[PDB]
Amino acid sequence: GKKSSSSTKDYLTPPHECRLRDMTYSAPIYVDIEYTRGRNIIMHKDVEIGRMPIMLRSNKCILYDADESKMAKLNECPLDPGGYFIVNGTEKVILVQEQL
Amino acid sequence: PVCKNCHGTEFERDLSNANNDLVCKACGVVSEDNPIVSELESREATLNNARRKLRAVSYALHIPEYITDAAFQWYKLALANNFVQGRRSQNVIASCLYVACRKEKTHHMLIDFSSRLQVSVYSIGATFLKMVKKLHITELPLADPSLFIQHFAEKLDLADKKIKVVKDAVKLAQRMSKDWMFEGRRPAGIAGACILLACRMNNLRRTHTEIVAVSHVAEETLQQRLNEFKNTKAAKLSVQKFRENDVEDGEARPPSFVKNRKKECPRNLHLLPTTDTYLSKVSDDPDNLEDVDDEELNAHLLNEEASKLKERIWIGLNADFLLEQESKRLKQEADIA
Amino acid sequence: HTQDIIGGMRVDENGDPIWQHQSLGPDGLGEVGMKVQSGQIYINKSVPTNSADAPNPNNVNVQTQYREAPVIYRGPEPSHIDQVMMSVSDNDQALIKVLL
Amino acid sequence: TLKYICAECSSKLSLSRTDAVRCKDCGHRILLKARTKRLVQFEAR
Amino acid sequence: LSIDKVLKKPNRAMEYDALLSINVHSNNITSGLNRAISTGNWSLKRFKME
Amino acid sequence: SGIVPTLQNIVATVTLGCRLDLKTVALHARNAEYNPKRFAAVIMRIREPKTTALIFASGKMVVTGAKSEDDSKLASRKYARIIQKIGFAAKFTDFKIQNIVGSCDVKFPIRLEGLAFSHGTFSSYEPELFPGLIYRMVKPKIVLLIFVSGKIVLTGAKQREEIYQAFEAIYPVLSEFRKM
Amino acid sequence: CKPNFPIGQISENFEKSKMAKKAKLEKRRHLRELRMRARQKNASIENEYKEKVDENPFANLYNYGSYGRGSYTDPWTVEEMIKFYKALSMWGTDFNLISQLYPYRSRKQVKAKFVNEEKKRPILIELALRSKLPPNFDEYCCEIKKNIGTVADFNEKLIELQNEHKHHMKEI
DNA sequence: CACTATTTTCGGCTACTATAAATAAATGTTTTTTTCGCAATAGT
DNA sequence: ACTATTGCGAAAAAAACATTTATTTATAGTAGCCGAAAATAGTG
Ligand SMILES: [Zn+2]
Repeated sequence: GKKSSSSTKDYLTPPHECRLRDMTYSAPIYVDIEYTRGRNIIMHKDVEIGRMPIMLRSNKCILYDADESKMAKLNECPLDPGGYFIVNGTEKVILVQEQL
Repeated sequence: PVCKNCHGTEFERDLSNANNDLVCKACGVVSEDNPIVSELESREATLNNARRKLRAVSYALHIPEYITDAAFQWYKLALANNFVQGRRSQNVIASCLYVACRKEKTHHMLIDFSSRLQVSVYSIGATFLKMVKKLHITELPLADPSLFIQHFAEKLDLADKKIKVVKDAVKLAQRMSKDWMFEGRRPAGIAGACILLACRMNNLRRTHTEIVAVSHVAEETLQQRLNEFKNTKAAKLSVQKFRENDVEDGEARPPSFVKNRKKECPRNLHLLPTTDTYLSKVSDDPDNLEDVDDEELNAHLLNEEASKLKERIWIGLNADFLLEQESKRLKQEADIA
Repeated sequence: HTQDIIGGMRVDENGDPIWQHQSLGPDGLGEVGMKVQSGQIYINKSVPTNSADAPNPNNVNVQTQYREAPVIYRGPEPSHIDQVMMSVSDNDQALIKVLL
Repeated sequence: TLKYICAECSSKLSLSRTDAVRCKDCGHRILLKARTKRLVQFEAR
Repeated sequence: LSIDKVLKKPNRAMEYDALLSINVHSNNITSGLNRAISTGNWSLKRFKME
Repeated sequence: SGIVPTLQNIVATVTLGCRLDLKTVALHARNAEYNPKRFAAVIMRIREPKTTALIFASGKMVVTGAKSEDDSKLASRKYARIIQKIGFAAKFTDFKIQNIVGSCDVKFPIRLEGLAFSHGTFSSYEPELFPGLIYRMVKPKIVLLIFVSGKIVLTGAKQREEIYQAFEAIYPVLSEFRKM
Repeated sequence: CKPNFPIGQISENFEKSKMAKKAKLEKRRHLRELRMRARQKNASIENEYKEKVDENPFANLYNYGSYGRGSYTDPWTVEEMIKFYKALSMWGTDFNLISQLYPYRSRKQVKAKFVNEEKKRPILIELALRSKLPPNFDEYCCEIKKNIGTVADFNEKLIELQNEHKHHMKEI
């Protein structure tokens, strides 16, 4: 999600705006790393590696704890359950498996 | 294409009842029925290796695929035109895909290709002009700096009112386009200054260094630009105030002839000096050379007692012929054993 | 370096609309609010005929290469165009999505 | 005319062709075609 | 494998940095996840089950 | 205007029938400069006529630093006079000229991107690698470069006459779209 | 309101701009004192002993002036001029031995200083041609000042060392 | 209120690719291929 | 263990072939490092 410098929530695409452009509703992966450049060793913050597609109504999405006014501005249904991905357009969900 | 009765040239397909028969328009005879639908290796190994590498930097620079596949043909011909031999592998592909980036007129510069691989800009710039000259690419888009202003704002993380600061920046740049600076100057430089001037008037996000993380140009050569527009015309009008509504051209002063000044029928053929009269001045004696004699070049000669003295220091700075000697002596040893 | 163009409404006998072109609009995008029947192209899509030819680094004869490849509305019943939007994907690449 | 309108900027504008895909007054990049002025006909059953 | 190819060089052994080329492998965790979710078949290695 | 492009460097090579040894021409000279690890030949420099001499261990020799044309043949044969001290034949037969460079002044500021858009099929440039433009002219097979200051260096003449008809060719072609 | 540096509004996160810019001058400050001083499991242990530092993205920033040939030459002194003009007067023009005279100076910029003296003082180089004679006899001290470092007569001593070496081939 | 010290403020300078176009012996490497060695592996 | 059969691995090398060595014009353009000077602010 967020960086450590700005310490903001994030700036993120809306999910309904994402589902009309056939995009993957994702969130970036940030790590901090320490390594040996040379004569001195050096630690760097906020290295981006990739983008994590994250389910709706999770605490990392902007739909978490809305008041049908932000969600009015983000034109999502309040009665939607959530719990599904928006990879490249079509909305998919992982089923609950079982085994022995 | 030709009917059998009326020799009709146009054919219409009927999709109404899904027979999908093809009928000529004039007389109505069917043309067809029952449609039938469809339900070196080392040369290959080196391109499949190279297929990885031009795709490699496209992930880094956020290059969409229609540039990477378009530059693949430029590498395909330059391999065939014997351009790939001798040069380094990473240099011949980094010069390749920039040409496709220029045809798209993208925001990407050239200096970002040298960035990770830790060379100079004109290191891989040297192989670039050898590509366009040898492979005869005549047409090319100009390096338009107006693209760079729009891309700089996103990583500049400025205020939410970012559209007005670009619309003001481009009207500054269009006013500065009619001005007389960027003709031999740098497109990254002058586009690193006009967006610096527009953001100055509304916020203090100007810190002379945060834009250098974007534009990648020295803090002092952009300050030269901040002085350069001030002294031509109508800058003092808008130094302090004066909303961006004027339409003026002013005088024409490229800052090149001022320093030249501050320092200070066609032409007939039989008036310019010739060439073979200068060739025929002194005689062409092949072996003899005693017609250019003088007294200083005759005295241009060694010192006789310093012949041993000059070579003593010359052999005192010898370590090559020391190291060279056993290379010849091991050559004798390696020849026998 | 060739795009795809939306040229439309070829005309005949002092009028724009052919029987296939009463609902195709000025820009080649089907006009919002009117019905369509069998035939009656609603998005006109034109493709370059040099789809895989090698790039000759010149501009000598590029003026007439767009052959038509439209999408015909099939179906047995007349339907209406509700609205149409156009946008960009994650790469710089345009989209056309109409909802009948 | 009454050409392309934006989603939430909702600003009437006439895009010139093959030039941009975004709207003015906002960086939002989804825009709608407005309804024509042309008459249309219906029934009442 | 993208660093030891460089570390076997005499001249490029002092000034070399690693995370200048972190972005070349960055697009192998996005298109791996977005394929596994779009096409619902997860090909693993440690268990080898399909 | 009646301006003439002055000529700055004239280079020339001749053949030599005798093979050179680096010991006997460097260790008893005055401008002794030879680093075998750095450069495989001996240089020497004279204040008059301010030319520079360069040899080859195979025997051959090439001169540069000549301002005038007749002064090149003066300097090249004085370079042969030192080789007469050593027991070498030191002969010169063919005084070939292949490389004559000139500089000029025009003294009115021009645009260059205007002709780079019009005459772009045959001449072009890159701005961020080099400030000037690179001009091609295959009718005498001459290539050269222009600036934004007007002043145009006429580089690389294989023949001294070859540039003169090329010199006044481009200047009326350049003067168009004059600034105002 | 001149465009050069007024402090005038919010300027968010300006300190990382200020911290890196002020630290840049300290970077060249260590490189000045290096010049004047020249005038005069087990692998991880020393990796712990190395300097640990946090990276701020403004510090490592690169421009066109990066990763390129050349550096800033030390400007010449009048003390160097008298040892320059004396060897310039004895020999014709020999870059080789005078590079060793100035120990940390290289072959490249002493060639450029010959080019530097051409336009600057064009009359001193005309006397350099004309000065082909024994000068004011003070160079004999500078003759043996060249000969006091590693005192070994190379006309006679620097022969036997290859005679030692060429004997080794006849053994082997 | 006024000195003293300093942080700018401003060139000043010095370099430095370029460019072609020679000359040329290196002087690099590249691909392409071929050679040659060792370890890889498994059966002595 | 040790010797033999194997595949690759690394390196030659070949042929090419662009990349370096020293010239001279500048011209405008960066870019780095250095004072040169000048105002300004702490503090007497
Ligand atoms: Zn808008």
